[PDB]
Amino acid sequence: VELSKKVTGKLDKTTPGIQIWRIENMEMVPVPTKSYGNFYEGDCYVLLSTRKTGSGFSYNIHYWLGKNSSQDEQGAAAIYTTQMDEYLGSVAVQHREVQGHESETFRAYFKQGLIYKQGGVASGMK
Repeated sequence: VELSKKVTGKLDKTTPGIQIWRIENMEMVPVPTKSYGNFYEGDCYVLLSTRKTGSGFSYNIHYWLGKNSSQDEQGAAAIYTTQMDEYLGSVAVQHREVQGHESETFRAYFKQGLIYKQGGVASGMK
């Protein structure tokens, strides 16, 4: 929870790849490359692509909103993307995505196949 500090304070600064953040349990977590191939569908996943250039790296902070989390959850993943946008150095960008908006855009950053499991991993609700 709160990627900032343990995340926004050290995102991608020298590595070609994209990192996401699982908004499971209605919160957030640093999704590494060992699990960026299957993200629940009914949730939110903040992404952060980083490419190289003739000067530095071009970051891209996206916010996936698998229409399932509560309204605030949509403001939690999108807000985390707004905090890493200025913390990255203003070099990152902002993008919008959803369970029906991350079509070729999300798959675009993922050259393989994206999966979508269930949401609410607390199994303690209804």
